[PDB]
Amino acid sequence: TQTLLRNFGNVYDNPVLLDRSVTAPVTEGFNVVLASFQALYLQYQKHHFVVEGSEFYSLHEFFNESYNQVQDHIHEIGERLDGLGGVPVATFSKLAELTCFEQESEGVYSSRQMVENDLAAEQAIIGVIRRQAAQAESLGDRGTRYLYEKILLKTEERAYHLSHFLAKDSLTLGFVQAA
Amino acid sequence: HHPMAETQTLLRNFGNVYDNPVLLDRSVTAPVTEGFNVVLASFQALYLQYQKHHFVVEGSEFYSLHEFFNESYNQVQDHIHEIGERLDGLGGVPVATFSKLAELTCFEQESEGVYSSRQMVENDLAAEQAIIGVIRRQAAQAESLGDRGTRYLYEKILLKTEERAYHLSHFLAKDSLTLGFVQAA
Amino acid sequence: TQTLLRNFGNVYDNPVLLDRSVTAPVTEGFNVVLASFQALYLQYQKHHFVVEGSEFYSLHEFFNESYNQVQDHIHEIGERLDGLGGVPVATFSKLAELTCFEQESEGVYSSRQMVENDLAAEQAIIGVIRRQAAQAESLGDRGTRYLYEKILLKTEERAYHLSHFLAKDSLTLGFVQAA
Amino acid sequence: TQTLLRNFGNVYDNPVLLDRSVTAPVTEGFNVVLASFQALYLQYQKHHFVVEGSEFYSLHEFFNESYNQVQDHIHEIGERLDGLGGVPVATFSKLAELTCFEQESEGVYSSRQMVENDLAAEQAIIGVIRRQAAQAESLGDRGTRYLYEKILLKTEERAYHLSHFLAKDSLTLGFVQAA
Amino acid sequence: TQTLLRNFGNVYDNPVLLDRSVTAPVTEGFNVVLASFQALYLQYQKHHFVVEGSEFYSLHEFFNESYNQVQDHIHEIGERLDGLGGVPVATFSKLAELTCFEQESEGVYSSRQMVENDLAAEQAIIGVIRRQAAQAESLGDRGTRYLYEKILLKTEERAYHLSHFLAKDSLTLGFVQAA
Amino acid sequence: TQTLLRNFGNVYDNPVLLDRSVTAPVTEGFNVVLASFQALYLQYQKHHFVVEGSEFYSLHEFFNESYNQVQDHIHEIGERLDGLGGVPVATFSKLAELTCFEQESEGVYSSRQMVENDLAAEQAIIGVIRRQAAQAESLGDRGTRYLYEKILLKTEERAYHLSHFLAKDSLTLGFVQAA
Amino acid sequence: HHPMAETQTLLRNFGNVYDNPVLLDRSVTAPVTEGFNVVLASFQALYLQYQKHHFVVEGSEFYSLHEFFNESYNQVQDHIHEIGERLDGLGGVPVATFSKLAELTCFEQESEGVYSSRQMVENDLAAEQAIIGVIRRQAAQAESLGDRGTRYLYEKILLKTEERAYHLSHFLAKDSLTLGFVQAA
Amino acid sequence: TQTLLRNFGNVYDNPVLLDRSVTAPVTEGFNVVLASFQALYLQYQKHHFVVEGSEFYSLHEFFNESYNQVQDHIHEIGERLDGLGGVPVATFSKLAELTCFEQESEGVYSSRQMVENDLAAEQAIIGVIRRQAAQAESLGDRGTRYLYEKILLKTEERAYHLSHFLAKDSLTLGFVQAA
Amino acid sequence: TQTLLRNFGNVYDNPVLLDRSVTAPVTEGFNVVLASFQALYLQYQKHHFVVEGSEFYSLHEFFNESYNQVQDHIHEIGERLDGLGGVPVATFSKLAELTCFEQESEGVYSSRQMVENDLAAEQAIIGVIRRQAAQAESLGDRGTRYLYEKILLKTEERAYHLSHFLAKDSLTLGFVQAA
Amino acid sequence: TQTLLRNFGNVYDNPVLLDRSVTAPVTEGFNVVLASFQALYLQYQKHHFVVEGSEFYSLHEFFNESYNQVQDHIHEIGERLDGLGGVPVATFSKLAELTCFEQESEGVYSSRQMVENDLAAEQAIIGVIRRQAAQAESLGDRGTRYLYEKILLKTEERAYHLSHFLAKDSLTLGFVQAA
Amino acid sequence: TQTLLRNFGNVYDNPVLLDRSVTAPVTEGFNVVLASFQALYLQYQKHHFVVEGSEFYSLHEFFNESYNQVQDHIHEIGERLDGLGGVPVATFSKLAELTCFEQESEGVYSSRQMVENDLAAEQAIIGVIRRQAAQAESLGDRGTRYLYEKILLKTEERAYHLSHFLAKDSLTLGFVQAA
Repeated sequence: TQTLLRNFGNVYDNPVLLDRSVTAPVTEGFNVVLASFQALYLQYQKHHFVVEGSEFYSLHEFFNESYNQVQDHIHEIGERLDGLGGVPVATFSKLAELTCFEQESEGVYSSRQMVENDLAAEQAIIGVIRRQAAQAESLGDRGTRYLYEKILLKTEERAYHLSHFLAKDSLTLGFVQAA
Repeated sequence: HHPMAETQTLLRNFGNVYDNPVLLDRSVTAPVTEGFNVVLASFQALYLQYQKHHFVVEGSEFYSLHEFFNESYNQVQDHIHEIGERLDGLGGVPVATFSKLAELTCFEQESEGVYSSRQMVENDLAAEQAIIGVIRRQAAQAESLGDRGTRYLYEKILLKTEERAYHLSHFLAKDSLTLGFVQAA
Repeated sequence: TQTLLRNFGNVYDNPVLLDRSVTAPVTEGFNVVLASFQALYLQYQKHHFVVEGSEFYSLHEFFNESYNQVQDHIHEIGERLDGLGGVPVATFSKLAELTCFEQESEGVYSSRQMVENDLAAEQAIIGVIRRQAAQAESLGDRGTRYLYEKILLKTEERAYHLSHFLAKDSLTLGFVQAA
Repeated sequence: TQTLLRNFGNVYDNPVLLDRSVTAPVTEGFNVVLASFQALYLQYQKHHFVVEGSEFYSLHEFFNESYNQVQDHIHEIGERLDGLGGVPVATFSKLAELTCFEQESEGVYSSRQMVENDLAAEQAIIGVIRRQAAQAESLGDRGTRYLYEKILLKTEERAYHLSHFLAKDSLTLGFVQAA
Repeated sequence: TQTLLRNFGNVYDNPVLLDRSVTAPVTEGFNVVLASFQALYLQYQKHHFVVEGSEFYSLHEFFNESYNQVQDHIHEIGERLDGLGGVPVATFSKLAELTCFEQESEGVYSSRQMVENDLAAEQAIIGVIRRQAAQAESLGDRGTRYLYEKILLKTEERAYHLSHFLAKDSLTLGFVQAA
Repeated sequence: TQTLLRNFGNVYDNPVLLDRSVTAPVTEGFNVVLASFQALYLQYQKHHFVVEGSEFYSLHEFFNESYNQVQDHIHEIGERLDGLGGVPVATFSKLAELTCFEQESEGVYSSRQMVENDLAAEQAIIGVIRRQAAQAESLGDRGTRYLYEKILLKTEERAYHLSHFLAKDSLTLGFVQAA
Repeated sequence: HHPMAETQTLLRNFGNVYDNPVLLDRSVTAPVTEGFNVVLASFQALYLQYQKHHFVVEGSEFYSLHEFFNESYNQVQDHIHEIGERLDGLGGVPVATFSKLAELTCFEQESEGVYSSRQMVENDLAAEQAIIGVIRRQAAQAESLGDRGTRYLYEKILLKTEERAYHLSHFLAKDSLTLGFVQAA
Repeated sequence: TQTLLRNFGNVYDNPVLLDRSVTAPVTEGFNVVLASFQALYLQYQKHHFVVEGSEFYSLHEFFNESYNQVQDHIHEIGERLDGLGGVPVATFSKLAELTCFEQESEGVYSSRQMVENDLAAEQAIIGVIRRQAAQAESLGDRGTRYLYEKILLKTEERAYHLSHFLAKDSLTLGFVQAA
Repeated sequence: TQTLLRNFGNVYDNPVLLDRSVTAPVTEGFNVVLASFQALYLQYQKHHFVVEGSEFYSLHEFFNESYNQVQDHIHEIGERLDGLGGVPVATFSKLAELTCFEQESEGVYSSRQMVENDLAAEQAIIGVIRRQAAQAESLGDRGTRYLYEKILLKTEERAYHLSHFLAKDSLTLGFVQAA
Repeated sequence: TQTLLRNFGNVYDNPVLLDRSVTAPVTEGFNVVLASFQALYLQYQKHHFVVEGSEFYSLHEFFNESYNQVQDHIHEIGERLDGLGGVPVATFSKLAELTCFEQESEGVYSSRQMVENDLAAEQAIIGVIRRQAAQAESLGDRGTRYLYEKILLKTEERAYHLSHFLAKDSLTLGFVQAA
Repeated sequence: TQTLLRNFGNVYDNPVLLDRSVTAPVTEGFNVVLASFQALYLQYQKHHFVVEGSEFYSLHEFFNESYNQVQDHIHEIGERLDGLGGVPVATFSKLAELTCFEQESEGVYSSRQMVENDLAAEQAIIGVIRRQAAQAESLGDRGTRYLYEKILLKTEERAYHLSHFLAKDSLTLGFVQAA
């Protein structure tokens, strides 16, 4: 709140011998992924707060595990983005601009809708991560490629879990009428 | 389909208060949950700002500041968790979208870009102070309305928030071990 | 160093002063129980991997706890079996021959069917453990009798839990059509 | 044990935006590696139970550590194989069909022969993991490639340790007759 | 060192509703097992201090684990013996009188002889524990019978381990001359 | 508080292959022991709250350790009682009916009276446990017999400790007038 | 130099209140911090006394008393830490010298020498009671002045202090297992 | 607060076979060191409360570590002083009389002045400890000599750290004007 | 492998460059201290088992802490004694010969007598440790001197505690008849 | 047993099926990276010992964290290097020959110079690790490539931190003269 | 790498009231011991990496424990040397100059030769530590003397353990031909 030292959207020097021709696209991509994960952190946390119904106890725990993991991804991305000379996004307006998926609207939806929304979000992020990992590989930034692969594996795992929640099976099918 | 047709069907609508299981009247839970959403949004703003500061702080005292900013946004996250759970418990609908968070926060986030460590600490202190003001107002309201649990929760959070403000103030004080061998302004 | 030192199916010396007339049938029985628990470990672990649907999170956890406990039983049995001069079973073909229940067929079944299959397996094993405990008692091998009783109690406990999963009650009965 | 939902040998849908042209070969390969590791888990565990003689205390511990680590590999593989829409192997007969090495025969061998057998098993598995990692890389499954590399490093480490046990050196050479 | 309250060799009252016809023989037996375990604790500890040579690191650890476990047996026995109204043995002379095996003579023996001596000691103790467990069972002292069975299983396990150390196998047989 | 599914006093099915001719008397006995332990939990907890005087600090801690242990017994009994098809007691009136000892009257008694009351309670429970263990043994329910023996040993140990508190010895006898 | 020349230069002067970062007026922070210094001094006195008792207690119940006195002075140390940090945060200057501590404590420390275990426990109880009185007064003051964080902090400390008083009272009660076989007075 | 049993300044009996010609000077010295450490505990704690400015976070932590360590020294000294028959100092007035350095005056000084004051205090205490250690050695109280040496090493280490804080170096010298 | 390799009472080689003229008397003394601590371990443990009456809970705990600490001393002494080329004592007869105090006679004494007996034992051991520390110092074995001083301080501390138990003070003096 | 078994500079057998044409250059490179990290471990540790001045507390901690992390890298590299049939460097002279950066000269430099020197060292090592990772990839040694990428990411992270320490910002700029 | 503040080989001021007539020889000696321990750390670590053969598992662990302990000695020495105003050695060339033993040559030796080399190194270090402790004592630096005695005891312990590994005893002597 006064005199800027470094401007958002510019890439500055780094101490790890990468050219700014590498760090500019790499940090731009990191900001997209950071914004997307902030959007997803907020959404999972909302889901944690509001989920109700017969399986809410397990969903409540899963949503908490999930936003904690997303928070870890955020921490690793922000630290590396800054390390490489980038300026990390932090304002609501810019986060909204950069996120690769649109957050769930305000209000409370069903547990199935929440899980669907989280899965579509993870899928959007998977797409971006794969693109950014390929770019890092091509540009010779192994550290970034490896970091993205670690995060990708965890992200794919969350998607697996979400898919499991949505599957059309239940112990109740033994004594309730199927659709 | 028609633009006004409902895809994704809402159960609770934002801005409205629903039933609660703890025998509090809506005359209590409506203002209490409205206030919780302001505090929630403000703490989300501050979490993001402290975390930004954690990422970007540099210079001669950055190691201590880096750790302090991490501790601080972790604590703010704990406040957020307690508020959101109770807000929902009382029948309210917690805010979660970037646009509404920006509308409800009681202070304006630091602009994009990187500022000095002193400016960052000043910005965090001004944010904590804004939040202190709202928490005191909301705690008094909860007291007057008979919501003891909310009043107590706010007092727990207030004490931690005041503590962060004390630390921020200490970082800003015009003293340093370096004064023994550098030229004072 | 290339030749067999002990042959499967024979009992050798033991250092705990038990007659080979005791250790032969005791270790033969341990091998049946070992094989049965390997079969069940594999089945629980499969169930852990594939279970899906509305209660999958709790079932996923339960199946993991269960195969970890079964693995502990296997460890205790194998160590004691060798200690008593027996040769423990370890090949796929012989495990299939000795197991007291037939593994679930390859493919994926419903969560209710998986739970039913695990319960039937635990019940087969309970039967064998009771017979082997009685034998150890009769033959004067207190240590084996006691070990089996410890394992029996845990095995009975898993059966209780499985039966709870199968019971025809749910929170959903308040708002879904029964039958 | 009644109505199959999904058939072994088929690949189904996944939630991580991979084409079945990728997930079919990847999950087929995972099932070979899963079966191989189950064979090795059983063999290491056998070795833990039966190893004896002057260095048995160290070997006993090493074999325990090793089958625990192999069990972790199995858990990771099974979870991912299922996530990608595959059906994991779990029956004795199919495991025997798919394993890339032949288990040690029933009976007890010498400590040196057990260690040689475990080393040959790790080496077979190393070969398959390398082929499957190269495949994952070529097909664009970074998550799978990365997971295999993590597992490869640990597997290579076990091979190093087995090789060290076999080396023709001992403190006893100071006072016993060398061959 | 002045005025005795209770005399060694007498059984006094107990608070667990057992007749002195039961507690007299039970506590007499506990004192034999207590003395035997004190003898074995001292012997294992000696072995821990003095064991040397090519496998001493493993033997050193094993002997430490073993005397720690024996100390736990002693604690349980002494507490129960006192609870049942008995007076526990504690003097060197009486311990020597009651132990069911003769301690290793002063001096240092070879590692193989130390292990043989510990095995013979465990075997003597196994015999007494079995007789005392049978007695407790016949007299209706279930608590005592159960405690002995717990201790028996651990004692048998130590005997298995000692037997494994003595087995005529070694990795060194690949490159040293066998007798 | 509306429509009963299962009635108190009836035994239902179990999944561990025991006949209802076994589980009826076994679960009836478990309810007596459960009620008795609830009575004792409440009494120990009261004693924890109200004990005062020169040794209150140690007594306060002992009473807390004791009711925590009794709570563990309760947990194990209730779970098994339900597992075997029984319906566990939980109302104040029925607990009062089934307890094998009468709770201390309301009010605060001396520390010695409290300890005496707890000892008489443990002694009542010991009697019932031994009877129920014998029954389980006779009826072939090994798991129940073993569970009771574990609990019996802990219960006897509490009785030993209580007896120790009551003994007519004190460090104060060196400088206070004896009765 | 002249005796009135300043060697070691003071930044804050004892007895005065400076700025705080938590939006409380000096009309609040002056009496609040004055009271905190009394409570701080009183707890330092009690820490020293409990620790003395820990060192010197002997006799038939000394093992339990020894442990209790240790637990107690550790807890008092925690109270001291919370008070001192908040006192400074609010702009006050915490007392630390032996002379001023002796002036401000709300009870008189036990005299040098060794007393009986009963007398030691009586002295500790009387000290806790003095401190309970001051804490209740200071909590009421904080409430009336609108310093919720201070009021809450004092209530946390009060509950622990009351708990120590309950335990002390229990040690003093005229009951013992020995009454079954020794002559009552 | 009534009838003294033992008087301050007198030395009483001890149970460790030291003559009162030893314990009188040893305990007198322990009281000087105890008083000095209480003075320093209070001063470090004050510094913890009041330190502010650009390095306050590290200083705040250091001052807390330091007064915790001083508290440990106090505990060891008081226990041993009493053990040897001495009466430990505890009143503000007597502490002020016996401390070997004068506490910082009331008020808040600069961080550099605080660190200087703490260093001068540690230096005073080092002097006394060395004198008292030499005395203990001369008088044959090895335990006291050893205790003082343990405390001396920690005290010297605090002095090293304080000296490091005061040194005329800073990362800021790269971009601020030197004096 | 059956014959003695080292004889009791003789010193053998050491690897720490100490003359056998040092290690002979040092290890002879270690054996006296070892035997004395074995005697005290047994005595404290007896006291732990049998102590009863109004303060038994605290005494029970103290005796356990004490014999655990004595066991640590024994471990350090035995290891160092062997390290220096000595042969550690381990038989009942030789332990009785070397202990520097006579064990409490069989039977049960009062709590005050037990505490008095433990104090007399600690005092005997303090005497020997001081003599052996002085010897090690004179002979140039710093390591032994230091080890003894560590043990001495803990031993003195136990003596302090024992003397506190014996002091003629009690909370009960407020309401029982003195003398 | 006195003669060299393997010569430095030669590669020997490996058990992971890699051609010696791979393991020779891979292990040669590991030795350069090992030597470079030993040089850096020593330098960071020196910096830890000697750093002083206004920010020394944070720098002291950072240097410790850093050399602990470097030590972990050394451990992983040395183990793998030996595993692949290489001989690891360990002598001062050869370490000096192989390190990819020159250690700071003896004596003490300013905190800013120490940090600059550590940054230059990390940057030299980053260069070598990237070259060696690329080589491992090209030669088909995935495990080595992956290990290097893990180490690279941690090494890049230390470089980020060092550069943060060096940045021309401070809280002191608010009240000291710039330039 | 620019402007020295302090020169190697000079002693500067200290804050613990020791004359430079004391700190000069003390810090010179600390640098010899520091260099010797760095040499030994590197040698033990090498041995950890390369040890192989029938007892390698135990030796591998022992060497790891040993270099970890040596690293702790180094940390303590460097911190104290700096505290006393000395400049610690850190370059390969100077370390080689100051070490009191010559490192093992590059290459791999047998396990027995490695253990012999480590023992000779410990023995060289024991000699220097004893001389430096005597010096510290004579010069009045109690802190330094005490620190050396702590380190001496651990160093002697490592020498005991190495000696035990070298002893001409093995379990294998029961079935292999002795030289």
